[PDB]
Formats: sequence, C-alpha cells, structure tokens
Amino acid sequence: AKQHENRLEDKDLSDLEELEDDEDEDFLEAYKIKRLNEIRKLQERSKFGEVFHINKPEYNKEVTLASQGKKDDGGVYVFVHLSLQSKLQSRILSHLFQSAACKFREIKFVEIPANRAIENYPESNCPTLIVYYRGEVIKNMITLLELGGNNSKMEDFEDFMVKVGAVAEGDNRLIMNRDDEESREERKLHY
Amino acid sequence: MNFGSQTPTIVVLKEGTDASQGKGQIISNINACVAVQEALKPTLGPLGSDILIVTSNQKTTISNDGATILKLLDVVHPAAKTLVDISRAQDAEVGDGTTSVTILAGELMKEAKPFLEEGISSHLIMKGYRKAVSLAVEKINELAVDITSEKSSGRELLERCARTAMSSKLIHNNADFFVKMCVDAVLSLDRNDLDDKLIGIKKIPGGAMEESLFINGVAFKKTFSYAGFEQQPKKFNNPKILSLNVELELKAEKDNAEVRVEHVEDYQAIVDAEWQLIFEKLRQVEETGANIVLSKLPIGDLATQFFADRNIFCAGRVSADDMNRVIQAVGGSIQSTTSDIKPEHLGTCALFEEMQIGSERYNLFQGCPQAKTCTLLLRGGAEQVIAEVERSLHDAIMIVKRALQNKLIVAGGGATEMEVSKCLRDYSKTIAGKQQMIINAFAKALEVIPRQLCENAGFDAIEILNKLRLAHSKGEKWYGVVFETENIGDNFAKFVWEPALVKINALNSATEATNLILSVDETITNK
Amino acid sequence: MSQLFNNSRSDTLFLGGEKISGDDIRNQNVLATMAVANVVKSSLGPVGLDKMLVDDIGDFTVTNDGATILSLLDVQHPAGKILVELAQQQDREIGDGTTSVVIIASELLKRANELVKNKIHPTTIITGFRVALREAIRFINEVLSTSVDTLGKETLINIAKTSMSSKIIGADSDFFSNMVVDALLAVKTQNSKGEIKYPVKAVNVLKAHGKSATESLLVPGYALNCTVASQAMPKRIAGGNVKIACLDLNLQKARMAMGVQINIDDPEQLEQIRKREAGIVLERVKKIIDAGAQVVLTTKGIDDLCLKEFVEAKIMGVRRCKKEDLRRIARATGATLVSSMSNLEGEETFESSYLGLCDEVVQAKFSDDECILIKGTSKHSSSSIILRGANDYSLDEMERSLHDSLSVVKRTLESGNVVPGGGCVEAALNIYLDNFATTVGSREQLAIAEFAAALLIIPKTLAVNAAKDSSELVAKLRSYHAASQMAKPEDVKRRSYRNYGLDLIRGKIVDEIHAGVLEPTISKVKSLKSALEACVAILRIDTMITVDPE
Amino acid sequence: SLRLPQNPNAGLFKQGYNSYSNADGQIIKSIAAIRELHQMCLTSMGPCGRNKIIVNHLGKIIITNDAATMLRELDIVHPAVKVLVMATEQQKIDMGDGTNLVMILAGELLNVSEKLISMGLSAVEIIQGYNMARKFTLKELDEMVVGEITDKNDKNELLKMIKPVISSKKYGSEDILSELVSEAVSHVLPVAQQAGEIPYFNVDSIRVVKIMGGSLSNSTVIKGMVFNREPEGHVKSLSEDKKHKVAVFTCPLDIANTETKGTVLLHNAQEMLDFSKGEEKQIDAMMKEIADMGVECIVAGAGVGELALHYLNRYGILVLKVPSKFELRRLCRVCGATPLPRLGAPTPEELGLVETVKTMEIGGDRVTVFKQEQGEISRTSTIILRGATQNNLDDIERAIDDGVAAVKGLMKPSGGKLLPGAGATEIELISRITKYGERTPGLLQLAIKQFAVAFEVVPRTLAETAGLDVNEVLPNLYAAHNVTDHLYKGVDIDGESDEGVKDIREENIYDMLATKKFAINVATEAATTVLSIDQIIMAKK
Ligand SMILES: Nc1ncnc2c1ncn2[C@@H]1O[C@H](COP(=O)(O)OP(=O)(O)O)[C@@H](O)[C@H]1O
Ligand SMILES: Nc1ncnc2c1ncn2[C@@H]1O[C@H](COP(=O)(O)OP(=O)(O)O)[C@@H](O)[C@H]1O
Ligand SMILES: Nc1ncnc2c1ncn2[C@@H]1O[C@H](COP(=O)(O)OP(=O)(O)O)[C@@H](O)[C@H]1O
Ligand SMILES: [Mg+2]
Ligand SMILES: [Mg+2]
Ligand SMILES: [Mg+2]
Repeated sequence: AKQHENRLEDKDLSDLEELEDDEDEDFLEAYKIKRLNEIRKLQERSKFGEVFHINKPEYNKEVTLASQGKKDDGGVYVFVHLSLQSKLQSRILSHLFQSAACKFREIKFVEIPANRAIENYPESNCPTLIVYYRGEVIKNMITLLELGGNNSKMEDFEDFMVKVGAVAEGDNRLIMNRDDEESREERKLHY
Repeated sequence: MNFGSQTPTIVVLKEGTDASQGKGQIISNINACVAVQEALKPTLGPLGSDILIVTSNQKTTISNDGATILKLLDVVHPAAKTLVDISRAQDAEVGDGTTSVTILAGELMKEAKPFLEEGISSHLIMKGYRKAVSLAVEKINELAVDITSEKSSGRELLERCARTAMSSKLIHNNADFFVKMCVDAVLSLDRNDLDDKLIGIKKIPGGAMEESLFINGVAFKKTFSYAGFEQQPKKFNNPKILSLNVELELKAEKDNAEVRVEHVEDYQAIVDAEWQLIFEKLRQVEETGANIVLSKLPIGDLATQFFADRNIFCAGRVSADDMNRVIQAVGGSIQSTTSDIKPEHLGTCALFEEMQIGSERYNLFQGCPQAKTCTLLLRGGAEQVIAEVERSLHDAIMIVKRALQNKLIVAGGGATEMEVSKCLRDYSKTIAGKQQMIINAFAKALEVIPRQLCENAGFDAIEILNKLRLAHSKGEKWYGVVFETENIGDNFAKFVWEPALVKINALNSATEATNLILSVDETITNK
Repeated sequence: MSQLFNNSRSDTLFLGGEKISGDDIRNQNVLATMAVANVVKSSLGPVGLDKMLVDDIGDFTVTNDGATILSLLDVQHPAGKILVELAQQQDREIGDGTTSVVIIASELLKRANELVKNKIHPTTIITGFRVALREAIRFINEVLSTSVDTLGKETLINIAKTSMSSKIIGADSDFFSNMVVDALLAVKTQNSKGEIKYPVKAVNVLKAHGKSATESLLVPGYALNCTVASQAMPKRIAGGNVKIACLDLNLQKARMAMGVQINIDDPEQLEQIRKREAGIVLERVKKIIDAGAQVVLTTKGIDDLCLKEFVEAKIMGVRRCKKEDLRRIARATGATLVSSMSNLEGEETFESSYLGLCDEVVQAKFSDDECILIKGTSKHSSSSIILRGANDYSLDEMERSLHDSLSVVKRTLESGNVVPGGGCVEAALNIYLDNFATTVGSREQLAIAEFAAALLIIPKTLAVNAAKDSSELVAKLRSYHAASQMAKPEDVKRRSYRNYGLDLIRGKIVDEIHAGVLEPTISKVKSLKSALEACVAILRIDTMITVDPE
Repeated sequence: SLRLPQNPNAGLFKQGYNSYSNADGQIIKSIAAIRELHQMCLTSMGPCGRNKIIVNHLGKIIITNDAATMLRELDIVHPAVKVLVMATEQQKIDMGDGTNLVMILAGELLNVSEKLISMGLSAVEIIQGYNMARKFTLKELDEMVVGEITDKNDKNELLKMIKPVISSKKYGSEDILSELVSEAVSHVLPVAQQAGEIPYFNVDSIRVVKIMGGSLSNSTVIKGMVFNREPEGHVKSLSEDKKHKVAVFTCPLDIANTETKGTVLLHNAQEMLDFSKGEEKQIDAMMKEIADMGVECIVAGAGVGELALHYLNRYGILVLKVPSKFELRRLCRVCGATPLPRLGAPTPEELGLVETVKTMEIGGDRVTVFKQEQGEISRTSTIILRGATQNNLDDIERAIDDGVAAVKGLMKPSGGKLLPGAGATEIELISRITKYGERTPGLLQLAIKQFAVAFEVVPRTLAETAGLDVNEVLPNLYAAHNVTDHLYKGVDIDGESDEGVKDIREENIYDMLATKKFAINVATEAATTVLSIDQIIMAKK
C-alpha cells in the first residue's frame, strides 16, 4: 500500500520530475500542482528571517500579537531568548537563532537581554527560551542541559522545533531529513 | 464457480439507517411536535411562566419567548425543527408571537390526528387549511381600522401598542416608566431608515432596573486605558468629537520596514524621524481643537500623555458596531488622515459626563437632539434579569418598528382568532363536503389561544368560551378576555391593541409549518 | 410523547423507584394503551388482518382473538395489565367483542385525557359516562327485535356468520354454520327445573391436518382422542346396543397401601401371596367381562394382566385420558362414572344399570391418529367437530375461532332478543346521546358529547381496514341514523334506517336483514360496563409510585 | 459430517469478494430488493406526492420529493441500485426534468419483466425487444403532438409550460410561483421584434435569493440581485443622480504590489518624512481620475484597504466586496460592464449604467438591492423567496431550477413541443405498442407486450395518491379512448373524480416531448444494463 504513496509523498517538486518519463502525466502533474500550491503558501508566510532584537514596551506586541498572527487560525510561533552575555550557553543559543532564522522564515526568532526582560531575574536560570503561540506559552524551557548543555549542536535545536509543533517531521529543510547529495549518489549506484 | 462457502445478502440502505412505512411515522412526527408544544403551552399569556434551560456548557439562560428557548435546545428530530425554524423566522421578520405560532402549528397537527386516523389522506386536509388561510388573511384586513380617521396623536399610538408587548414579562408593573424609554428611543430614529443595530443594549451588571436612564447620546465603556487616564477632565461643556480609523501606534501592526543605514550622523536623524512623524500627527489634530478623539484601532501610549496635557479626552479599541452608532449621533463621517481633517466634520454635544455604575465606568454623551440613534443601559439584579429585560424591550421595539411602517389596529386577547374562526364556520356550512369538517377543525385550532390565557389564569375554560360563543352570535368586535376585572368585555374600552402583521404571519407560518410535515410520510436518518 | 425524564428529588426520599406526578402519568398511561390498541386495531372485522407472534423456540401463534394476542403479550406496565386481564375476563364470560371492548376503552382514555386537559374534573367526567351508559342500556332495550316469521334455523345460521367472519374460515361459513348450530342442539340438557343450559367446551376439537376445511365431517355423536391399548383388539364392534362401561378404577398389578409391611415366618406363603395380590384385581375384571361390556372406558390406567384378560373376549381397551371427557360419555350413553366399585351390602358386585348404550362404535383413522368415534347415543345426544386444515397452526386458529362461534350461538339461545351489528348500535348511540343532555346544559354536555364520539371509532376502524374512503361511509351512517331518530313515529321507510348501516365487502349501504349481519343483545350488554370500569381504573390515577424488587 | 470442505476455490479471490451470479438467483434477488426504493419514488410521484426527509452524515437536513436530490445523499451499498442513481442524475444535469418518471419506469421495466424471466425467455432476446420497442416509441411520440409553439416570448404562452411543472411540486402554489418564474423569463429575454438563430440561455441567469420569514404571497421579482452584505461609508441618495456608473475591479484598490515579497528600504531620514505623504499622493493620483468621470460605485473582489476606503467616503462612492468569483460576473451582466484587473482609468465604453441602489431589511438582515427601472438588462434576474422555514425554501429553489431548466430544454433545441399530460399519452402508447406487437411474429412478441404494461404506473400512481380505487378509474379510462376528443382524456384529481374524466384544456396540463424521449431512453438503458448483467462482484467494505 505504501509503495504507491511513496511515489508522491516522498518526493518534492524537484524530485517529482524524476517520474515524468515513467509515471503518467495526469497522475504526476495533479500532485505537482498540489505541492506547488503548498510552496506558495510558505512564501507568503515568510514574514521573518533574522533575529528581532527587541525591547520591552514592544514585547507586549511583538511577542504576543504575533503569536496571534491573522487573528483562518493563522498562528505563528515566536521563540524568545532572554540573553545574558556573561553566560556561555547564551552566546551559543544566539548563534542557533540566526542559523535557524535563515532557514525557517515563517517562524519568528526573538531575542532580548534577560536583565531587561523580568525585574530582578535570576542570572543562574539564564539563558531562557520561551515559545509563544496564539498568545499562549507552549514551552517554558530551562537552561540547555536538556539539549546537551555546552555541547549543544544545530541538530539538537532543530529536533526541539519538531517537538513543539513548529516544523513538520518530514520537512526537507531539517538536517535529519536533508540527506547530502553524496549520500543519495551512493544509494543510486548500489541500488 | 462461487468464490467461497456462502454469500450474505446486501441490505439496500446503509447499515444503521432508520426507515419506516405506514401511518406510524407521521403520527410520531406529530406527537414529537406536540411534545415540544407542551413545553410552551403554559408559557402563553400574561400570567404564564418562564422556562429555565441549562445547556451542556453549564451557562444559565432564562427566557419567556420561544425564540431562544428552541435555539438553546439542539433539536435532532426534523419534524420538531419545523417549530424552531418558524420561531426564528417570526423572530427575524416581526419579533412577536413566537410562542403562539408554535402553539397554533401544533394544534393544527393535533386536530389533524383523527382525520389521519381516518382513510382521508393528507392531500385533502392540506387543501382545506390552505383554502381557509386565503379567507383568514382577508378577514383580518377587513377588520383592520385606520387611526387617521379619528385624527389622534402620533405619540400616544406607540405607547398604546407597546403596552401589550410588556405583558408576560418581568416589566408589566414597571411598564409605566420603561414604555416611555422605548417609545422615545425609536422616535429618534429616522422613519425612512429604521435600523436594528443602533438599538444595542449593554449587559452592565449591578443596580435595579428602575434606576436606568434614557439619553439620546451613546456610551461605550471605558477601554484599555494606558497610563494617562484619570488626569483629563471627565466633564466637558461643548466638546468636539473626532473619529479616526488610522492606527496611532509606533510601528505596532505596520509591516516590518527593513531600514539600512551607513552613517552615524544619519542614525540620529532616523531615530528622531519616528518621533518627528508621530508628533506631526498629534499637532495636526491639536490645531482643530478636537476635545474627544475616538478610534476603532488602538491609540499609542505617547498620544495619551500628549492629550492628557492639553485636556483632550481620548479612547480606543472601539468596536465597529458601536463606532457606527457614534457617527450617526455626532454627524460627520470617519477620516483616516490627520492632514485631510476639517472643522465641519467634527461633532458636538450640549453636555458630557462620565459616571460609574456597577463598578463600570461609561462615557455618556448628553444633549443631542439632532442624533438619529439611541442607547439603553438596562440595570439589573442578575445576569439573566438584564438579558431577559434586554430581549423584552427588543421585542417592544420590534412592535413599534413595524407599527410605523403600516398603521393597522387589530383586536387582542384571543379575540381576533375567534372572529376569524366563526366566519370560517359560516363559510364551511355552505360547502357540504369533506372540506367542511376540515375547516371546522381549523376553526377549533384557532380557539386554543383563548384556552391557555384562561388555564394560566386559573379560571375554567369551557364555561367562559361558551359565553363568548353566545356573545359572538351577534355582530361584535374587540370582544375577548381580560384579567384585571375578572370579567370579559370590550377590549377597545380596555384600550389594548396589536399590529396586524403578528396575526397574518402567524397564520401563514403556522399553516406552512403544518403543511411541511403533513406533506410527508417518512423520515430517514443515516448513520 | 414524554421526554426529559423526571429529576431525582432530594427532598422526597422513598425507597425503590422514583416518584413521578402531573399530567405525564395520564400521558404515559394513554401511551401504554396505544401500544396495545394499535396491535388489535388492524385485526377487527372481516376486512381486518392479524399478525404472528413467535415463542422464541421456533413455535409461533397466528391469533385473531384479543384475549389470546394480549395473553402472550406480557405487559410490564401496570395500566396495560388492566386491559390484558379484561380480555381474559371478556372471553371467559361472553366470548365475543374482545377486540371492541379494548378499542372502546382505548378511545375513552384518549378523549378522557383530552377532557382532563380541558380543566374538568374526572369525577364529573365519570358521572357523565354513567348517566350516559344508563340511558344507553335503556336505548338498547328499545331497539331489540324478537325472532318471528323465520323459516327453520335461519336466525341461528346467519347470526353465526357474523361471529364466523373475521377469521380464515369465514369463506366456508356456509358449511360450518349448519354443523355449529346442529352441534349445540345435540348437547341440550335440563337444569334448575326447566332452565335451558349447555355445558362449557362440550364439543370436542381434534387436530387432523389433511384434506380441507370444506369436507369437515359432522359425526353425530361423541369423539375421543385415545390410542388402542392392544393392537390385536378389534377396531369395529358390529351389532346395535353396544354397552359402554365408564370407570375411574385402576386396574394394574396393584400394590397394597402405604402402612402395610408384610412379615411372614413360613416360606410357602409367598406362592399364595404373590398370586392373591395379582388375583385380587382379577375379581374386579372377571365381573365386568361377564356383564358383557363390549367397550370399557377408564381414566386411570390398565396393565398387562388385565389388558390380556380383556382381549380374551374381544373387548376394546382405553389408556390414559382426561377426567372431564368421560363424564359426558356417561351422560350421553347413560352410564354412571364410578370412582370406586363397591356396594352398600357387605359384598362387592357389579350391576347392569351402570352400563351405557350406543348404536355403533368404531376407531376411525384421521391420517395418522387413533380416535374412537361413538355415534348413536341412547340417553342424550352428543356431537363432535372434526377440524381439518393445511397445517397445525391453522388448526389452532380453528380451535379458538370455533370456541368463539360456539360461545356466540350459546348466548343467542339463552335470550331470544337480538340486536343488529355492523356499527349500527354505535352509530345510533352516538346520535342518541348527542341529543341527550341538551336540557341538562351547563357542564355534562361536553363530557357526554365526547363520549358519543368515542363509540364512533368502531365504524372508523372497520373502514380503514378495508382501505376505502372512510368519511364517505361515516357521512352515510350518521346522517341516515339521525334522519331515522328524528322522524315521526309514523314513517315506515325512515324507521327502517334505524336498522341498517356499514357494509365492508361491497362498500355500499344495504339491509342487514337481507345481508344476515346480526349479533346477540348480550354481547353489547356488560361490554360497555367493562370498558367503563376499565376507563375508571386508569382515569382516576394521578401519581405513579414504583418500588424496585428486592 | 460436521465441517464442510470450505469450497476449495477459497485459495482464489479473498473472503471480502462476494459473487452473486445467476442461476443461483441474482435476478430474483435484485428486482426484488429494489422494490423498496421503487415505492419511495412511487409515493413521491404526482401533485399529491409525499416529500421525503433525508438526513445525511453531516446533519444537513433536506426535504425534497424528487429522485435526484434524494438518491445523491443516500449511501446505497447495493450496486444494482446505483445504476438507477446516476442515471437519474443525468436527467438532472442535462434536462433538469423527469427524475421521477425515470425512477418509476426504469424500475417498473425490471418489475414487470419478472414474468418473462420466470417463464423462461432468454435474457438476450429481452434486450433486443425493448430496444426495438424503444425505437417505435420515439417515432410514435411525434404524431401525438398538438402543442406546436413558435412564439415562446409572451408571458401568457408560458402558462402551458411553467404551471404544469410548478403544479407537480407543491400543487397548492400555482399562480404565485408561476408569476415569479414567468416574469423572470421575460426580464431575461431581450426586447426585440424577432430574436432567432438560437438565442443563448443558461440556468445561471435566474438566481434564487432565500430570505427567512414572510408569506409566499408577499414575494416579488427583482431585476438585479440581493446580497447579505453590510454597506460601508455613507447612505445613498436614491433619486438624485438618476443613474450610476459601476466599475468592477478584479484586483483590490491599493498600491500596486508585486507577487514576490518586498519591504520598505530607507537609507536616510529624508525619505522617512515623505513616506507618510507618498502613499497618500500615490493613491490620490489613481483615485482622483476615477472620480472625474463620475463612477458612483466600485466593486473590488479582494479585500479593500482602509486608505482606499477613506478617499472614497468623502466623494460618496459605494463599495462592495463580493468575495466569491462566480457571483462577481453576474453583477457585471446587470450593469453591462466588463471586469478590469488593471486600475487604469474609467472609459465610457467599458462602464455600464445602473438606475439606483437602495438598502433595507427584508427579513431583519440588512441587504443591498440592485433593482433598476427603465434600464437595459441581458440574461439576469432573481426571485426573492419569502418562507416560514429554510427547509421549505430549499425545495422552492430546486423547483425553480427545474422550471428554468425546462426553458433551457426548449430554447436550446429547435423544438420543445408539448404533449397531453395527466395520464393521456401514456395510455395511448399502450394501445400503439399493443397493436405493434401483433405486426411482427416471433418469440420477442412477449417482450413487446410487457414493455407496454410498464407504462401503467403513471395513471394509477396519481389515483393511489388521490385515495381512489385503481380497479375502477383505470379500466373506466380505457372506455373513454374508444373511437380529437379521445386523445385529451386524462386522470382527474378531485372529490368529483368518481366519473374519472376531466378535460385537459380546462386547466392546461402538458408535458414536454424532449423530456419524455430522454427519460424513456435513459430508463430503457438503465433497465438494459440491469438485465444484461449476470454476475456481481463485491469487495471488502
Ligand atoms: N393587556 C392584555 N389584555 C388581554 N390580553 C393580552 C394582554 N396582553 C397580552 N395579551 C395576550 O397574551 C398573549 C401572549 O402575549 P405574550 O406572550 O406576552 O407575547 P409573545 O407571545 O409575543 O411573547 C397574546 O396572544 C395576547 O393576545
Ligand atoms: N359480515 C359482517 N358484516 C358487517 N360487520 C361485521 C361482519 N362480521 C363482523 N362484523 C363486525 O365486526 C366486529 C368485530 O367482529 P369479530 O372480529 O368477529 O369480533 P371480535 O371483536 O370479538 O374479534 C363486530 O362488532 C361486527 O359488527
Ligand atoms: N391539476 C392537475 N390535473 C391533472 N394532472 C395533473 C395536475 N397537476 C399535475 N398533474 C400531472 O402530474 C404529473 C407529475 O409529473 P412529474 O413527475 O412532475 O413530471 P416529470 O417526471 O417530467 O418531472 C404530470 O405529468 C401532470 O400531468
Ligand atoms: Mg410578545
Ligand atoms: Mg368475534
Ligand atoms: Mg417535473
């Protein structure tokens, strides 16, 4: 049953063209128009793409209004970062935000100093990662010992975005699914 | 040849699809409507009782009219949904008689029971009621007298007809004070363009209902109020009202402008340009002297401190329906450009005062004789006393809404049903056929509205109705039942009137409700 | 019609089921009445059709009678049990109108509940029915008709056709009407110093599926369903004046009483004791064999000692049977049922006066069955009914149908006065009671008016079962009847109308005298009274209280 | 002798597959099973027919006494029924008339052919019999025509056309609904001395706007349309300008932005000061040109911005969204303008004329009415339905859709000639086919006779719904055809129907020629397929 679904489900618009000579045109082009429409929706939703270094008055808008988005429940995820330059984990998490911002343009990446965020915040609890969605806090994450701590990598951060429902599991942009071209080249030769 | 051991037969309909033939289903559909009818039976009349409904979400909702009672109870049966559709249609078109139209619709179904038990199919009895309504609507038009022949005053007409609407509610003793509110409220509206959204009533808690007050102005309820509030004067003599759809916010909902600069000296210019633009918009509003600034979209924080300095009142986050009511009162339309403003678009009022009631603070315009709108602040003991009195005056407004379009007086207290019934009895005796017994049943069904008036009052019904049958033998009009004197008499001498559209649309809707489920013999439900 | 079940109340705590009051009880009681009234509404009249009920073991019962169809319908509701027991009271007493009395009671509870909703008390409603029924029975006495100027048994024939109808054997009513009337005249007797009475279930019914219902043979005499004791016995006794001996004595290797324990010291006594214990029964059978009993009848059984003695003489033996059938054989043949043979003197004997008399006896074969057919009885005549059909379920339908037909003709001969049928009684009582209470006026005019309309349900029910225009017949019935009641005494034609009405076969107004539709006057008497008490029992109920079982 | 060997072809096709072949008894299983749904369409036939309530799985309740609307929602597992389902849908989409005849005939041909199969006649011969009988039926219907119409313009001539169609669905309302449909067709058709060459007509011309509340007699005809929409900005003048030019723009009124996403770039603060006024002057250059020619109404399909709405409020220009694309072009047909996705400027040739636009409440809800008097219209009309329940108004819409579909069935072909209705031509076909069967000796004569018997249900179904005896009026009607006058004999439906004779011209009941030909063909083709199949193969779920 899955062998028929893998022709369309496991191929993007660039990979669907492989089956142009083999499979029927009406079977293939019917799905390419569907996948083409999904690509256009992501382009319209790409309202972001760099870290929004904000300040508090604005928090009451950027962090929360955005989380409502269109309010068609067009919700928008907003990853906040209570930065603290003295901590080593904070500078690591700041690099992950800019790296993920260039890839996931639909998700908003927010950064602010922790001293300016909350009155007399504990410095030991920093860096803090909050995830808003439709005005509600989906995840109040603590320091990155859960995500490896000092040895945190980009692969661990992208895996966390899938757990909170920010990115799909089978997304082609994730490093877990985005296999290298040399990897797929060896598979075709050994097939 | 066969594929396997055995082959079970196919059911034609889907598994679980209910279906039935014969006269049992149409009797079940009629009994289903009578089951819904019995809930609204004792509600009919001034001495009737309210109905308490509590849905699955555990929200209390008390009501007297059958419009929202049937909306709360989610009806599964299609035949019982016929009473719900006409009740909402009667509520949408006229706004009165939602309980009586369901009682008349079920009574025609109730009187059609023994005729369906006979061999007469439903296509004969449909023709009899459908023939009777053609004479009933004409007889109501013939019994409709015009008010201009007497050359009476127009103000007393609305008070006379609205008094009937305030029966069977919590208002009937306090009707001396509140009937003046709705009559004066609807008269402020334009006769050519009478609108239903300009009569919005706010469900404000606290206070007794008699402590309310009618003002030609409109209130809005204080909004978010960033720091700045409670510094301006909350009382003005002749303020100028301004409305702005433009969002006075420092790039809050605006699209993200990607600003890129390459000099340090220009960085001081670009950060001050934000302050330069927002202050230019405030100075342009300041020059016109707008004492009350309003907006549907939120007002920035810096504007509140600026308007607080020059004693300018400000408020934001107003809804579209409430803001549309303001524009009908304060004259000029909305402008979303600070440079294109003009003095002539500003409104005015003779007095303005903010006062708190129910721990709620409301801004009240006062002294607006040129206003083509109105407002009502019903005060009440509990959250259902407010909502019940809210929809009650909405029904009272709906009577005077339709009375101004066409001025027709008709009898009340169940009298109009009986003069129509006895005329059909005079028409039925000359037929001498199957339609005679059907029209006599239609005359018997119209008699039910006098019954519930007497049953809820406690007096016996068979004795008093026979007295009316002896009284209606001669020529008589406006002859019904009353409860104050406990003795029947002339309703015109008792001064109770109603519109003619209530009785006309009730007979057409009740007969159409009857013919819908008498023109069927089966109800199929899948799944 | 009742929805939104009553809430469990904390202020009123009663053990068992919850209490419920108000108008929902009388609505539920009427709803329970419609559950049983709609069942029997379709099987009314000749055009009416019946239904089947399975017994959950493959067996079923196709039933026309109201008592039988309600007996198998075990109604759990209390109000329905009143009508179930009423039909069991109706069929045992009169055997007619079992379907109509339930239909009358259902229509009364319908309109009585409507009158309670019209805000008149049930006590005034019950008083309106009683004064109306007292005038109704007075009106039934006025419309009586004495049988006169009738040729032979025609009045008993055509009145049986009314009861024979509404069954499967109504088409064969021309054949069964003769034998049914001839059967009851054969079992005539005398009791209470000249009062004529007939016994209950005197005629037998034998289930012999076979040839057809048309060829049902009327054997002028008694019939008994019993197997032969020994197959070597003769199945046909020739010669007239056959003597029949009815007994209840038991004749088997008999045992001594309970409190006897034999104890002997001598071994040789076992020879005499074993022979005398068996030989004591031989003294009973040696005396009746010498008396010449050609065919002996007995209730308790007979065993191989005696059975063989009876055969060494060409005597017919009879095995176990019911206790009641032997009583009527003794009455017809002239014998006397002996519980224990003895004599007033100090010695046992057997007299010749205990023997019966009949002309012929023979064991006829009804295609699988041994049945001893007795015919030509001397003392009192007798009769039996040989039912035949396609299958055993039809024979069961023929049993209760003949039981209703026999019961109707039984009460017909008790009172010579008769009343017409076909809704003419209900149509006349409707218009008669509508005219009544016009002088009374104030309150009871509405109660008696709805009572008069309640009796019209029978001519409405017969019409819709025919699948014809019902109101066309109701317009002819009531109007014709009214034009008759109002009329001058001196108007022959109009008066006649009082006599006729609805016809279900051809669909027109014809005379009942020429058509032959007729009922007894006793069938309507005490039928409305039972329906009245049935209405009173449910109508006076206000609240319902249920206690759960322990 | 306890467990069977389990049919050793069980190694073949899986347990979910069920075979119901013949010889086993497939025909007997099918013709019968479908008698239940045959009685559904039979009871819902005629003017006194009973509507049927169908509740789908979603819960949207419908009540319609047709056949195409019912069977669309019924989830039917039996495959042989489904041949009759979409065969009825072909009548709905093509002609829009004759759903019920198709059901009472396609099913009756299978019911009446029980005698042929039970006697032992070959199934292949039965298909050849009905096909040759179908050809004789199509040729014979042309001779029984007496309603050759050539005007097809005036309103009184449509009384023989629309009123028989409306008299079937909800017989009580004839004059009122026929006035709405006939007056709608007169507004649709253009005023001309002689309009020929097959003028164009479509079902989308006459639309139905359902309004809650109000008696059916209080309805009226509107040349424009009525939308449940809230106007914005101002109140109309309603007599001052005397005519209004209406521009319809596909794109919204805003600054022209590209498909690819952009943003604002500002290198210095001098552009920041002018950016607030630049957007105002940009739209002002494009909005001032629209007001010069006097366009008093603008219709933008997409969402209109507040900056564009603000400039239009002061000049008093009406705005309207109209989000759906199908109903956007119908408004253009009223005014007689073209869509313009370009902003450009209004030209006189592409802009239409509208008399007036007024706003009120018909059933409590505020609506926008585009009624115009003395204006030129082309293929546009609406019928404002007033009713007590939404469930009843749904049937009035489909009754009007079937009424205007008959107008498409007339004007699209060269001739849509009438025939005698009310059980007049059906009994005539029984006499024609009865005489035709004796002309051709052969074994197929039994099929020709039984094909005629299937047409008997049309008269008696009107008598069964009328509460009359079938064995009295039906054989009495045959005596009336003995012998113009004999052709106009039909079935009466009244209390005085004991005679069973009523003239057709007193009330003018008629049927279409093309509707019955297409119904007889699809009915015969439906029965041809069911009688031709022998094996039916199911599957799991
Ligand atoms: N003052 C009055 N005198 C006599 N009858 C009245 C009076 N006021 C109302 N009624 C009667 O009471 C009935 C029910 O009115 P009500 O229930 O208050 O209105 P609605 O049914 O529209 O909510 C009406 O049919 C009317 O005839
Ligand atoms: N041949 C007939 N003609 C007219 N009426 C009949 C005929 N046979 C029976 N009836 C009517 O049918 C009613 C019921 O009859 P039946 O079914 O035999 O009795 P029950 O009601 O005890 O079952 C009677 O009241 C009688 O008037
Ligand atoms: N007043 C009337 N008198 C006689 N016949 C009528 C009357 N009204 C309707 N009919 C008949 O009822 C029939 C209903 O047919 P219908 O099934 O609606 O047609 P179609 O199958 O083409 O939709 C028509 O053929 C018509 O002749
Ligand atoms: Mg009211
Ligand atoms: Mg009987
Ligand atoms: Mg049609």
